[PDB]
Amino acid sequence: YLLTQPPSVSVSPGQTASISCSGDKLDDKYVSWYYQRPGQSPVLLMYQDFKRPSGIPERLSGSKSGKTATLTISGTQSLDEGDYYCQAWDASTGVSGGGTKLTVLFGEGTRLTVLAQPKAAPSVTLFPPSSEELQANKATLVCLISDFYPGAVTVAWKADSSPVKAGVETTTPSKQSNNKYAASSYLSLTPEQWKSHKSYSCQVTHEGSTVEKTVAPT
Amino acid sequence: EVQLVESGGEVKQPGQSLKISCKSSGYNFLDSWIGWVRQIPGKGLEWIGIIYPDDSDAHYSPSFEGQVTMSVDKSISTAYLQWTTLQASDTGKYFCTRLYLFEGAQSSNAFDLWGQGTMILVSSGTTKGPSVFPLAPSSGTAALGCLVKDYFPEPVTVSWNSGALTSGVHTFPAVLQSSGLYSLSSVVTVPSSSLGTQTYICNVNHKPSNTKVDKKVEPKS
Amino acid sequence: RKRIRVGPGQTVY
Repeated sequence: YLLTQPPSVSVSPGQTASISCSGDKLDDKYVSWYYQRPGQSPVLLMYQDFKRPSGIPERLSGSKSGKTATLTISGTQSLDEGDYYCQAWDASTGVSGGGTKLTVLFGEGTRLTVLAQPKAAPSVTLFPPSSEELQANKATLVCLISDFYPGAVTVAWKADSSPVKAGVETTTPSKQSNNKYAASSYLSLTPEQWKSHKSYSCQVTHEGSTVEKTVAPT
Repeated sequence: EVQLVESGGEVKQPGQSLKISCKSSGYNFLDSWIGWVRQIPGKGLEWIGIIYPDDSDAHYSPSFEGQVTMSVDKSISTAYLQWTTLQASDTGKYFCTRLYLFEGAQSSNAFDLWGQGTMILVSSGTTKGPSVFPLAPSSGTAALGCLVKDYFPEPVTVSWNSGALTSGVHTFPAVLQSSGLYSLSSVVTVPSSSLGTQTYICNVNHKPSNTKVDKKVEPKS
Repeated sequence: RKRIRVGPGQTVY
């Protein structure tokens, strides 16, 4: 069977966050949870629904109820940000014999945001293709998204008015020196597509609010 | 120091064979299960399988079975994962991990130990330096930067004015393009006053292709 | 030692 988790949960520092993990056999299956900071190896947080392995703080507690397990973090600090995964097992004998076959399953993970600063709307700067790139028969629009918080945005590219999903690439937001986030999005175009539109636009959405820049051929 | 040490990250062409290892110390190797887990960059955790070092009893997840082999060498506290033929979809960072049997009047198991991961990038892409293009002063406070287009493999390092200029610089992480090559940008924030008096050059190094570039960024006359 | 206990009342090995 599969484990369903909320893709993301947001909490103010000092308050309590719950991460849910629903699944059809979870009402006769122990659930464990793992923490993982971007870049590092996962680490065991909890096993057998609610038990903490040595060194995990009381402020963390696991529970289960019906077909839904839960991880609960009280007193959430900034360091708690990161990805949380639940896991359980399956054990069934095949219809034609040969013993119990085990399965290890993981939820898709929940990213936890802890809001340690006020919302900042992004600045958007969009660069047209450079003469140099154009003389090498290429074109790449660059859209840079700066000074935002929290670190989540979605980008939409228009060609004139209509959206373009073709040739788009977008980084996950990373911290700036000033501690607000930044991202970038790229659209690959032919010199022909570039020269032939009235314009292109990169529209960034941050917390329901949009900011967009428009550019045009020289 | 109970721990798991895995082998180095590697780049492979498709079609090639492959064998990564996972080395054990600090506890009794034969007695605990070893599992394998894959993680595609930016994605969740995927179970590959588990193996019992003492007897090589093995459990595999459906979507990996018959594609990958687990094995152990008992004499050297070492577990193995191996591909006879590699695919691009085999890309990811591979974790080995120890399933621990916790005891009580209700025993059970969880993965309490984790190797550091082995980065495995499968790709047809050839090794090469990037093309670099200026991103001329825009918008105070104005932004300028460099677009570092089409290198492989990661990473590249980017400086400014040979490293004299560090304030107001943000070099982004890289995007993998459909073509299988990477590109990123580094950007500098400055006052318009300096623009047209101060000088801005990005110095790019891509060691695998031993390529080095400097590009003067300037505004339009 | 091979014991894997998957949930209440479920043992393999």
